[PDB]
Amino acid sequence: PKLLNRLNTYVGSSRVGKRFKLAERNSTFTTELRAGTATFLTMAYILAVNASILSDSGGTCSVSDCIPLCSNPAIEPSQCTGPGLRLIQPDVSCKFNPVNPGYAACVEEIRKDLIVATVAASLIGCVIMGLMANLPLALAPGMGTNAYFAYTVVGFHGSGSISYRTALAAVFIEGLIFLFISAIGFRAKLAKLVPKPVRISSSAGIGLFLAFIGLQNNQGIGLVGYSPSTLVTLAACPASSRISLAPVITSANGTVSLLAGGSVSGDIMCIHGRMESPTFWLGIVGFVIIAYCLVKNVKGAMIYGIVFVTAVSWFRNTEVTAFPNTSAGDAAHDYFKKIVDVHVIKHTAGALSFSGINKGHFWEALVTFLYVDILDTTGTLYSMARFAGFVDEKGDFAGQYFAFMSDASAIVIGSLLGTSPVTVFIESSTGIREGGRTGLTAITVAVYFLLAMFFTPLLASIPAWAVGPPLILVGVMMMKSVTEIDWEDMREAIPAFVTMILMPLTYSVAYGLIGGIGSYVVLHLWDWGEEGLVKLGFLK
Amino acid sequence: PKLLNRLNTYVGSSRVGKRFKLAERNSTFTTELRAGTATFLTMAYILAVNASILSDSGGTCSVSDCIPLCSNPAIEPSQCTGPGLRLIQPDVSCKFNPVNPGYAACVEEIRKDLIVATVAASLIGCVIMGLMANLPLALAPGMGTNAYFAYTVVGFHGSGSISYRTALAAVFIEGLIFLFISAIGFRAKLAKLVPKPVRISSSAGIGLFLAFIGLQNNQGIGLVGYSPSTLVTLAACPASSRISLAPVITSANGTVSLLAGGSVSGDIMCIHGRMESPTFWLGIVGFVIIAYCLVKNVKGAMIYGIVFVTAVSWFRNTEVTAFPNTSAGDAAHDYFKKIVDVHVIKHTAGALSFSGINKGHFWEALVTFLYVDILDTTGTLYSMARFAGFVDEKGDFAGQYFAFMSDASAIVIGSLLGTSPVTVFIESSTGIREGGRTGLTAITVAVYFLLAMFFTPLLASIPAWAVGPPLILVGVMMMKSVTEIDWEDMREAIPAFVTMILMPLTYSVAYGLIGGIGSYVVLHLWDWGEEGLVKLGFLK
Ligand SMILES: *[C@@H]1O[C@H](CO)[C@@H](O[C@@H]2O[C@H](CO)[C@@H](O)[C@H](O)[C@H]2NC(C)=O)[C@H](O)[C@H]1NC(C)=O
Ligand SMILES: *[C@@H]1O[C@H](CO)[C@@H](O[C@@H]2O[C@H](CO)[C@@H](O)[C@H](O)[C@H]2NC(C)=O)[C@H](O)[C@H]1NC(C)=O
Ligand SMILES: c1coc(CNc2ncnc3nc[nH]c23)c1
Ligand SMILES: c1coc(CNc2ncnc3nc[nH]c23)c1
Repeated sequence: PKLLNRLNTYVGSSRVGKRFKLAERNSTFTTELRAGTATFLTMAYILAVNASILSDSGGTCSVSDCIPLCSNPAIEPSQCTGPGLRLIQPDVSCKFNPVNPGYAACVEEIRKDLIVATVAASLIGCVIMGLMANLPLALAPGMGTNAYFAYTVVGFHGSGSISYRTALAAVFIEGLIFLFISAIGFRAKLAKLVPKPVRISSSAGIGLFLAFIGLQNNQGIGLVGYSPSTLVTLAACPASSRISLAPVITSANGTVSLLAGGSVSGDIMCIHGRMESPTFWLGIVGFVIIAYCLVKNVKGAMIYGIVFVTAVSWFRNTEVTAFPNTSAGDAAHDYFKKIVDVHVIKHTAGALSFSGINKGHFWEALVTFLYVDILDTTGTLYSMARFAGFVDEKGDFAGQYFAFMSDASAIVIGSLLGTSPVTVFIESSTGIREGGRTGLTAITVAVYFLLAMFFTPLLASIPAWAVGPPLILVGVMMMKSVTEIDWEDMREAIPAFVTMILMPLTYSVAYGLIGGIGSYVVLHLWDWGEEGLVKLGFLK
Repeated sequence: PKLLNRLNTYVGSSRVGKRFKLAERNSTFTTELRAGTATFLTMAYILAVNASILSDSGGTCSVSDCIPLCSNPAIEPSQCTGPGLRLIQPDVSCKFNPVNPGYAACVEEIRKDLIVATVAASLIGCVIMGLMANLPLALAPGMGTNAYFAYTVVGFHGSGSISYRTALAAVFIEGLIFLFISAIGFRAKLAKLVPKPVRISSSAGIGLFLAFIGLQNNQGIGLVGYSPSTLVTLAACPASSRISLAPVITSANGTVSLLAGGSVSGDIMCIHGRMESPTFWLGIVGFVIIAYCLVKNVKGAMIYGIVFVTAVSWFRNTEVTAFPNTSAGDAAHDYFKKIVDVHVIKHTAGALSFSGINKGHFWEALVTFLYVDILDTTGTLYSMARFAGFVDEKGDFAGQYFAFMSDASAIVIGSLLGTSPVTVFIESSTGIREGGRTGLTAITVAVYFLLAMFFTPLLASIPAWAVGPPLILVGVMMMKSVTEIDWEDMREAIPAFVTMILMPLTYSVAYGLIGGIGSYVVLHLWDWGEEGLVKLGFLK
């Protein structure tokens, strides 16, 4: 026959091959390898996106690592001794514009830690799913929860109500709760507890939220900046033509003065040169590349676009460079020079903190994580089971129990490594479409994630305009659920619309879910009350 | 028989009755009156919403009417004579926070003018449609174009690139162009020139834009405020707990100083007390009222909710009052005391200005108006023709030619009166569902609009939290078009997603359309090039 056929027949009839039920599922070794490769190509964008988004959270370090800064910018702090010269002690404002150099350095170290954490969590989840559940599903930090954890639960550079360690503890406890409810078969009841329009429209709302993030400045390609009158207008002006905003006090004559302690923003307001940012146009080029790759059914569309934009940004002395001519840029380029590096997690590994359990925001974030994971994992797992033809008449696909337990265990392990919840990727369908049927597909994806390590220097040098279009197009892909909402029935359209729109506007998944569920409950109060009276016999 | 039957038979067989073809359409006089009443009840919210939105544009008056203000707030300017005391001459900043009292007074006068202008334009459009076209369609300033004209073309208090008079000239010329192309049957070609996904998703994008406006502060109920890190978060804190933002200059040590000439914003940032604004909760109550009225198929849902919120706000010494204890509030309450007033347009009538024709923003706004009107009017007119069963096998419903000419003439007249383009309302379907078939329905709506005059004092005292939920629910109603987009085909999903999302985020209908069309063209360049090569014979 051939070497490939000999390998396939040897593996299929071996003890390892029969452990994965290769022969019973009509695929032995090379179909599984090809399916795993296709799935990894489809999901590889996460290696960059998850790390960047979680690094934007600020990590585990606080003002404690902000180096004191001299009164005058031109003198390095060690030389901050002289007449009328003093060292300014850092405060909370050191974490934001202008970011303290020490905090930025710690954020870069956290980005390396989170790259390794994403790779390790995805690897472990894939291995657990392949061995325990024996399904061709790949696990990794979900895109829906990455942004919620980074920009809402924790906030940009720790500006949220919950600290990064407390958010990790919330994710850990959420994974434990999910594992518990799945183990006792009580998950389906929680799934039903969520209103149908809200459940369906949460995906579209999260897609809009991710797209909005991809159109911010510190997150994506720009194109959406601050506006005094409208709060959002056309950004994409060059970084030099952007200024920060500070709170002020108005009066009845026209005087305006700064407010002490005000939280100054990033360079989000454009003063001139709109639609002239070279980084924005490079991001648009990457968007076009990914869009054509998706249209042409090319596996790895997002990774190809990210690679193009990042490689164009790897040049040192351009306006779209990822390594500006500064100390931080010099350090980033020095780390990037080493193509391969075995980075060890030093900050985000085992950074759980249960101080904020009593806080209400902790439980808001915990419940949002729990329900996003429940709904997403249920829908994705059953859709992949349908794709692979494992769903029987009753709706059970054999390894569903262990699939959900594996997902929950992966969430807990990811929390222990310092990353947002890890879920089963819909990109796994690609591997299913290529013939993957057993757990060897997940093991292949895990091996590719192993290979993803030793490349943190390349993965840590991906700019915002590279993250960018991947986020916008992920938001595009998640909008297809709007067709499942009955927009003629207002009792279902209003909750769905609220769920979709509050998520980007309030910029929070939890607020979108709360508003949608509240509107659904309010709009059905009349129907529920009438039905209760009827069931009691008052009405006919 | 009965008095009603005698009236119906008398009118149906009279010359006036046969002029409207009553007998040939199976409805004589009371069916038309009932249909007109139902249509007016459905569309009455415009009387408030259009006037408020266009008043937010700032009107025809500039810094020229800003009264000079004394150095100290406690001394009225006439007494601004003394040691170290001077009168500050107004500048452009007088138009924004803190708004100069003179400019605010002129804006209130403009609001009265625009209430009368909306009523008059709707009346004239309805009369023209009823007489010339003989259809049961009601015309009024369209909701899609109100916000674009007020907040994008002209900007809040004239902060946009085009002045209010120049925008009126743009609307006038756009109406003339629409009339010209309709007269020569060339409108359908322009309609086809717009890509299908962009055409379908523009409605949903405008709905999202209107909903976002309804969640702003100076426009709706709040619930969306400024955030330094995310640019949007949860508002609805009390007005006392909101502060303005000003541009500043950052450095490498941490000093931040004000930027001279910076455009200070309104009180958009919440410092504390989130979700505690009584006005926001009153707006939420109005939202619930309108939502139940829509669910229960109650005609006039939005007008009922607006009336409830406005009446609750008409009390003088509450936290949700429309007449705060100030000079402006006192004047507003004094005008409101007179229930009936015959206001005469003094500023916005005949305020056309053709200075900005050469500007590119003038033509951007003109083309956006033209295409929004073309697509909206085509879709709405043909949908109403289908509702009334006037569409034959070929797709012609007799009076379509004169219907489009009437719409264009109404647009021109509305521009002459100082209001955004006037279109045929989808609410006309209500009158069609009640039996209205002839032009007498439009005349009845016009008579109800006559009655709408003599009530400017009541219509001019409608707060933002009353406009509010009407805008959010209008945005809800316009989302049903998303089901007409194929979200599995990326060549159609990406342009549709861009069109939907750029409109609220860039906060502009023109930018949304431009981005959607550009993405559609880019994504189809490969297909078009391949097809061109094939048609030339290079490929097979
Ligand atoms: C941080 O450095 C800036 C200089 O870049 C200091 O600016 C001071 O404030 C204004 C701006 O020039 C002037 O009135 C002062 O003369 C500036 N002084 C100096 C030495 O530049 C700013 O004061 C510094 N911040 C602190 C806390 O010392
Ligand atoms: C505008 O009015 C205020 C009163 O509300 C004047 O008071 C100033 O207030 C600021 C901030 O509280 C102080 O820093 C100034 O020293 C105050 N000056 C005076 C003279 O009271 C303010 O001066 C007025 N501005 C102008 C330009 O006249
Ligand atoms: C809603 C939509 O997506 C999520 C969590 N993230 C996620 N789930 C499933 N498959 C994914 N593939 C990438 N990101 C994914 C919640
Ligand atoms: C897209 C959706 O609505 C418009 C213009 N406004 C408008 N058109 C048709 N019927 C309406 N009814 C209220 N506002 C309407 C454009």
